[PDB]
Amino acid sequence: AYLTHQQKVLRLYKRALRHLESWCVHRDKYRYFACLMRARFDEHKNEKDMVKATQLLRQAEEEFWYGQHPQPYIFPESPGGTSYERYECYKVPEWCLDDWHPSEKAMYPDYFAKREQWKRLRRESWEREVKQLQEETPPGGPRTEALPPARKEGDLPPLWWHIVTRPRERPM
Amino acid sequence: TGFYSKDLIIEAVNMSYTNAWALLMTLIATSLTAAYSTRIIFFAFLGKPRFPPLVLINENNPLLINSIKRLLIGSIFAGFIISNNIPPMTVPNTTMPLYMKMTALIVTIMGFMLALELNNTTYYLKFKYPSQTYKFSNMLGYYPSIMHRLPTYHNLSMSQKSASS
Amino acid sequence: AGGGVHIEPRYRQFPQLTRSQLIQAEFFSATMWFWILWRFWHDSDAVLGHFPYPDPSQWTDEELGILPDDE
Amino acid sequence: GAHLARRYLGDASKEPDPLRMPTFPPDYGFPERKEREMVATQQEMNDAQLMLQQRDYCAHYLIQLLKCKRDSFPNFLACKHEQHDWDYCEHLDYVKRMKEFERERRLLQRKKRREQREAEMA
Amino acid sequence: APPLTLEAIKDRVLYVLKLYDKIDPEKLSVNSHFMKDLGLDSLDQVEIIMAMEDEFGFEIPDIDAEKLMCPQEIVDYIADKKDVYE
Amino acid sequence: DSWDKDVYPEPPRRTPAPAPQTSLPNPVTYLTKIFDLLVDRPVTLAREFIEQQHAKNRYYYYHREFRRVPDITECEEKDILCMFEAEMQWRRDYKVDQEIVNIIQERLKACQQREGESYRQNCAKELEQFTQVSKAFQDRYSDLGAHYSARKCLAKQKQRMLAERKAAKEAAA
Amino acid sequence: EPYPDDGMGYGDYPKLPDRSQQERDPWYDWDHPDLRLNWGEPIHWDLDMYIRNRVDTSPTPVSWNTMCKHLSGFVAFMLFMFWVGEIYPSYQPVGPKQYPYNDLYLERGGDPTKEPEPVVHYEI
Amino acid sequence: YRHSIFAVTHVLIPVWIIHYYLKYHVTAKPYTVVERKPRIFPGDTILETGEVIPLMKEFPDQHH
Amino acid sequence: KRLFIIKPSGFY
Amino acid sequence: SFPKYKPSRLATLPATLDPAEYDISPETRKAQAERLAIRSRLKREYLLQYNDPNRLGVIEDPALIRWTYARSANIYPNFRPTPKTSLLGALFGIGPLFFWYYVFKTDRDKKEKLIQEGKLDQTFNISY
Amino acid sequence: MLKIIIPTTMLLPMTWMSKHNMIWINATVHSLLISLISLSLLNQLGENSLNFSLTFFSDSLSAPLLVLTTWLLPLMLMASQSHLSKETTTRKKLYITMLILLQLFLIMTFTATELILFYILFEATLVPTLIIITRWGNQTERLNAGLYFLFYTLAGSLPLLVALVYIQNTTGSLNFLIIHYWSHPLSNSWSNIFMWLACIMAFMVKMPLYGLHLWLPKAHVEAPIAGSMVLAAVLLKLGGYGMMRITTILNPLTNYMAYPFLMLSMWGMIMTSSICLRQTDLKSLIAYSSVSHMALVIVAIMIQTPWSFMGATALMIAHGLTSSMLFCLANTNYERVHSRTMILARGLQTLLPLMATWWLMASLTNLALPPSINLIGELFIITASFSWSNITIILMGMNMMITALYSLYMLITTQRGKYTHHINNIKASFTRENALMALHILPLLLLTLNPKMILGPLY
Repeated sequence: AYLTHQQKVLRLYKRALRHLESWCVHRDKYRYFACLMRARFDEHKNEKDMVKATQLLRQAEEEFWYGQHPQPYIFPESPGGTSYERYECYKVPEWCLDDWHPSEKAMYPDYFAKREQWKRLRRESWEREVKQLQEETPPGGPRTEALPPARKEGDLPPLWWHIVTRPRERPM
Repeated sequence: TGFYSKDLIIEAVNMSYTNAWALLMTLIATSLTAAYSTRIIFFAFLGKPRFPPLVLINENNPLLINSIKRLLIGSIFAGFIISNNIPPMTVPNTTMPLYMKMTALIVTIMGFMLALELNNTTYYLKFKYPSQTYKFSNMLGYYPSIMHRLPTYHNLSMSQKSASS
Repeated sequence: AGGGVHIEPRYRQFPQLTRSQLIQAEFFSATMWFWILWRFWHDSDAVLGHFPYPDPSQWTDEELGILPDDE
Repeated sequence: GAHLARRYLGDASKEPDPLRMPTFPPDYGFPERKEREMVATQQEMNDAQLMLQQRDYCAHYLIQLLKCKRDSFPNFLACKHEQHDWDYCEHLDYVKRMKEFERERRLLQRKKRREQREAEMA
Repeated sequence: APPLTLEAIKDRVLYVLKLYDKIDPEKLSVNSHFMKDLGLDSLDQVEIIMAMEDEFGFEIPDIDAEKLMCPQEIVDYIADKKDVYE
Repeated sequence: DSWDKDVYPEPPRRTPAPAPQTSLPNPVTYLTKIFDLLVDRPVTLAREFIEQQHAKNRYYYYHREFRRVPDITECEEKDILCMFEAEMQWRRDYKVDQEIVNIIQERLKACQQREGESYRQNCAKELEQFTQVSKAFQDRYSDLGAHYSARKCLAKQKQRMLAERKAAKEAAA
Repeated sequence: EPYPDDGMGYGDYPKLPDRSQQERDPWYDWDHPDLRLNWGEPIHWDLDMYIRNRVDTSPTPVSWNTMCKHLSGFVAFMLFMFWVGEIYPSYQPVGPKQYPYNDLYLERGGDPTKEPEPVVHYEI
Repeated sequence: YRHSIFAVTHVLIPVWIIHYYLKYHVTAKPYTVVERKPRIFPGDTILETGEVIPLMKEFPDQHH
Repeated sequence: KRLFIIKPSGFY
Repeated sequence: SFPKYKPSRLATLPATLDPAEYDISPETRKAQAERLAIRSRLKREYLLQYNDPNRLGVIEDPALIRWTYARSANIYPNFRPTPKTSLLGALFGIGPLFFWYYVFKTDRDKKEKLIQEGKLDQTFNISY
Repeated sequence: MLKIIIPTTMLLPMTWMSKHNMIWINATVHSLLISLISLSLLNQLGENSLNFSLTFFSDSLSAPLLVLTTWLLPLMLMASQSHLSKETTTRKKLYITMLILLQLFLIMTFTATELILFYILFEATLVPTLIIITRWGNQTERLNAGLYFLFYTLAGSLPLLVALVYIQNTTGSLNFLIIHYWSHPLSNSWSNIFMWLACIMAFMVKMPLYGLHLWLPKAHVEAPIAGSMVLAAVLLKLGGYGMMRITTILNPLTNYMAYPFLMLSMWGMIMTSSICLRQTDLKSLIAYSSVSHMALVIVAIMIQTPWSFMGATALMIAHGLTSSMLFCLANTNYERVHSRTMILARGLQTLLPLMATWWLMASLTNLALPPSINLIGELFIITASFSWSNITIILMGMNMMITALYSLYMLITTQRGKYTHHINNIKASFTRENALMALHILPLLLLTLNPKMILGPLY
């Protein structure tokens, strides 16, 4: 629903360290200025009341915005990177295998036997997990996007199919 | 290879009846090309490894080596071969002052040295927030930030609000 | 890994090198430097210019057609 | 160059105008002024297919160089005396243009001098 | 490119940790809780997460990183993200 | 060849004979000998075979002769038959005029390419001929519009001739 | 909050913050990951203009007005200095380049019948 | 074998067709292939007629 | 190791 | 402090620079919780249909249909002729038409005047 | 023309007397055979027209249009037989009958030697078209679309009827040849101004002129696929063909009467191209793009140059083929997801590769990429307009820029990106759909080899 004060301080710590790393580049210089930055964060580590702690956070965020690197380093496969979402053109959904011609499938008998096993699993487990979702969701509906584990032997975690069978990160 | 065109180009632009500002700008850009070549070499090749620890460096492939080799031999000898085999399609600049003859070399050397001085400073244990000139250069003069947001927004907003609705 | 494991990856260490890459890089850098040296030896004029730049101030008014101020 | 500073941040009426010079008659103070000679005929320049801007007063060296370049193929290294002869002729032509510029300037300064002295007495 | 095994992920995760001065290598375990067993705080955990990100060359989002309180959860996360099953 | 030399002129072709001033062999001559061996001779043989087939199956086609009919100036107003024949003749004449202009532009383009760097002086005759024929074509057929006709062309000519006669009379004064 | 009732036909359609899709959280698990949209949630009236292929409203390091001032000042300064260099051109201390045959009167296309006014150069 | 088959099927047959096309169809019409005439220098002997181009007049003898 | 690659039907 | 960042329509205020993120009331917490609950209800409804083995087709989305209806068919039922709409309609519908008519008419009258006095050269204009 | 008209008429008895399951086979086979026969009309003469009888004639303007119509009928039949598979035998035969009636009316419309006969045949096309739209359309909006299309067309057409009979009473003939050969200049008076408006407005609303176009999005969107195909491909061209025919009696009044229409179309091509940038309905976007190309045709006809008429003819042919292709491509996705919303089904290139290739070809032709005949027509019109006034290059360049933007935007949004997660019913492309796209695209590109076949009688 919201981020706690600790969470926001940690996010700013990580972001400021990464932009410091983008500015410093060399590892020794980054280590030195990173320890200095950690000292800055440790100065007010135990602050009595949260009003001035939040004011410190506001001042730190204004400083970060002023001093941020215009182009920080971005991991290539992370959002905004040079390889970000490069592999979506290969992520074919698993339902396309049903529309294969019977002569395409016959080249892969063992795989499609295993696929029928998984399909039978999914078909069989579906009803007892909609049930568990009903028996676990309080009146008024869900309050958080969290999902339960399977609670009894033989059952599968509800709504598991598209998480478990999702396309690989390097499919094709 | 670049000496048999670019150096003559600088010689011709220095010797012509030209816009003075354009002459100054092309000379300054001739310094800046040495500057950014210095940046590439200094950060990619010099110094210490800054890449993840799992070292996968492997340039031993015949396709890579051979294609880069062919264009390397081109980059070394192609200017001399083509300059001496085409006929003279111009008149040459045979007489210019010595400070004008070495202008291109002098400006590229200046760019090399100044970029080397600035790049070496990044090793110092000092940290300063960027200047506004750095911000103008790094964010590309803010040309994409302005011209990819303002005209497109107004065009699309009009295309809905006034054109369609 | 798979097929083609001539260069085995290393962890936190300088990569394995082959003789051919080092020899070719050395040869071609030497080739570029030899070409520059040889061409400079044979074509200094392309860098320093061929003909002297004249000095206009040294030209006599008779060689230039400037009569004394009483003509 | 220094001429640019002398004309722009100085007295431009003492400095030649590159668009309009020469503004003094070519026989002023130049008795027995000799007209430049052409070697290459117009037809020779035509069938040598010289570029029009290449058809200057040194074009005969250009024609010699072109002929020798064609007759030395594939020895693109030979025919190097011819290139130097053409280059030296072009250099002499450029010194002629420098001489004309300097004569223009030394006649403009002297024009100003003569009018100034005439106006000094009256 | 070489594939990634579960053992390789565990080995490198422990490797990075053993080079952290705040952790005792002879007390470090794959089940050692960073807060409880090793006595760290969450700023140390943030630094541990960034060390993992630099080690494996990819980013762990802050919503997910703040839950990796144990080396084993770190290797589980990397294995899930990299589709390694071994 | 089939085309007539007068309609499509070309200057007498003048090539310099080879004047080698070197001892290194000319690669072009050997690359042309190999061309003549592997390329020219087989296609040349393939053409003798084919023109030998065409020689024993010889047959003809003819150019279509149209006689002249009265033009639109001879048509009584609303005489639909005479107007139809005159209008067809005028459209045919218009197409032939377009092809005349096309021939002259062909000459101009050929001269520009052929003369090399000296085209500006060496192609004065073709530029002049294009100027003349394009002026005449412009006077005949410009500004008529998509729905042109012999009537509109004749009205334009009469406007031009009235202007010309009035200009001559006022110049005489 | 609906759009104001000004006769433009918005009706009761909610007026959502005018924020581009590029400003949405990329680490969240959207039902539509590319559009960064969730099923059933209200779609902004301007969705097809604020898609990531299109107009971006994302916060910038430098504020918008300052970028406009710096870019406009750069362009204006360049234009002005180009005009100044046009009225203050750079050139070499040489007289005009000389060509024979009346500055190539025929070679440049002069009329071969009309005699050109002689253009004579002199051995200085 | 690979290179000879490739050479004939990708170079020799296409060059055969192109040479036939140009030699017997394209150049059977005027001004289709028009070649810029060769430069002619003093001294030159013209192949067609056999004439010798006159040599240039004596150079004014500039000496370097 | 070879994996099954999921692609749409190319048959039609 | 440091030079302030000024938000704009095309370069907006970042969340970390927004003062409201730092003065959070209990009612703001309740609003955030209710937003999370609405989002979770919609997510659960979508995921139930999504993961259903015996669903084939497209999960119909009421938000999408509402969006496409508001942009096409709801506009004229809710348009009113007001001073703003009438001024804008006159300016954007009729303004460009007469502007371009004036521009083109002026250009063509100048051209025709040149033609009448023969001051426009058309030496090689035989294609029109 | 009877060797074309009578076989088409024979499609009706054959359709009604064939087995229930041989309907599509028989209609397709024999409509393709009729289209083969119509190709012989492309043998035209340099000066005269092909004057068969007193009542039908053919020239280089109408022959490509006739070929386009006869070609469109079989493609219609292939497009229809999917969504009409569950229909009754009698109702399928009625749909085929409507299509045959439309083709027969169009064939006689393009060859009618007399202006009033052309008027009746061009008005007759309303009836089967309206029937198709309102009976076999999918949405409740088809009824209002039918009313808009009907009454826009009729409000245009009735004053044309009055003007035509007045012209026949004063001139004595409505025969096209007589009208050309006995052409009188049109004086400058209110009487002649309103005669011009009456002669022009029906073709104006048919094309349609920007500002008179509001029926077209409704009609081309609500209609079934074959209806959209004909409406975009041949029915819009009735206005251009009729305008080209009737402008021979409107000079020199067209010199200044065209200014409001030239301004309207030159700015409305910009306006409707911009509208395409924001259309959320794929079929509506395709319908809106027809307005811009037809605005170009309007300008070309209104400036009355040989190059403008050549460009207008080529552009009409190319737009017919391309717009029908685009409608078919949108319909293939509609038949899978049962919706026309464009961002519903994204990332389709990784599910339907050859259909994505067809989409790219259609977008490229809508782009007017050279040397396609779309580009030939557009470029000829642009050059004629530049001669008309140099300032026209600003607006036409803007229009081609915006056209590129929206064409490639449609391509990117439908074909590229990530596929929609919950759409699991994108079955592989049928042979029929691929053949439909191929039969749209192959003759379009072959025309580039012989462009004079579609350059009209002013070539």
